[PDB]
Amino acid sequence: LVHVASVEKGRSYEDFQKVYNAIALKLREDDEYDNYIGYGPVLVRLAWHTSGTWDKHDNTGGSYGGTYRFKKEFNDPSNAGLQNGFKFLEPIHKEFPWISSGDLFSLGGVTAVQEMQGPKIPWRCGRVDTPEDTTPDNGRLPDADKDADYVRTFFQRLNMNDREVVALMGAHALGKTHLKRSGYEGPWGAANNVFTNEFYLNLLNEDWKLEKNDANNEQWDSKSGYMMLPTDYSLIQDPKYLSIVKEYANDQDKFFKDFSKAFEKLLENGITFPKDAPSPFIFKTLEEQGL
Ligand code: HEM
Repeated sequence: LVHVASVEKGRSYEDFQKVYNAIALKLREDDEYDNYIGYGPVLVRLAWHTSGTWDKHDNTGGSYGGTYRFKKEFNDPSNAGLQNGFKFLEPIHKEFPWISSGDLFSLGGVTAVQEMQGPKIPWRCGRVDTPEDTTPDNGRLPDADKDADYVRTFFQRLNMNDREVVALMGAHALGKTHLKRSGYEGPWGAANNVFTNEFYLNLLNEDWKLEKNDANNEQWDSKSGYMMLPTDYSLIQDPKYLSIVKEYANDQDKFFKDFSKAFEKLLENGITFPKDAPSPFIFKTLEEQGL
């Protein structure tokens, strides 16, 4: 099935910058969430999980249809906690009812990365809501207790290569694991609502110990109070991933550029953009606008 991007009728860059801005202003205002981490990280994760159900083999799932709004997908155990991002976006959608669900979930992620001082992420509009029966089944998002071979094979289904995977995983600088949500507990670093390459630095430089958490799952822990999932740790066990981790630990701009590309790509898998579609938008941050 082909999903052709269809611009919300009559809308242009300024309309979507207004949505961006409303997201960004609420991100600033609603700062208490998650022990003052704020909603940035969970909005990034929402964008990823709504996009990461995609299957390149048959174009099922993906960001286009905004299917997270249906109960099968919002109740996926893999999505536990993302309801907080959805609830955040609800008043945004009420103010701007013309935006599609897929466009809003993906734009939330872009807006969060940028407002957290991450790279600019070009973003294209035109996702169109699809019906409840187009919601992908549970089980397409990745397990965390696995090794590098798992990770590499997993991401082939999203058409991501080693560099794209390692770049995307850098988003694990953000937020934290929550025991009741995933069976893992703890942040990955200190700067968890500012977008930086800290994930890579911590992987290489902390002294990690393989421990069991209070849900009886193994995770890697440091004396600084940070953690890594087994799938995170796999990025330094595998020599191909390790090289790339070292690259990003040593070049913040390179990480930014590669993350931006990979994240846009993730958010756009499955969508066909007509030849005469608008160019991707690059939204100004609130800071850049003086707001
Ligand atoms: C092998 C792939 C991955 C696995 C197994 C994985 C697993 C996890 C787990 C278990 C959590 C903790 C959920 C919780 O307890 O709240 C988490 C959080 C998160 N992940 Fe992933 N993840 C992967 C890839 C990614 C990618 C590709 C991105 C986005 C580019 C991403 C962004 C996030 C963010 C931002 C959080 C923090 C959420 C919060 O603080 O609420 N993850 N991930």
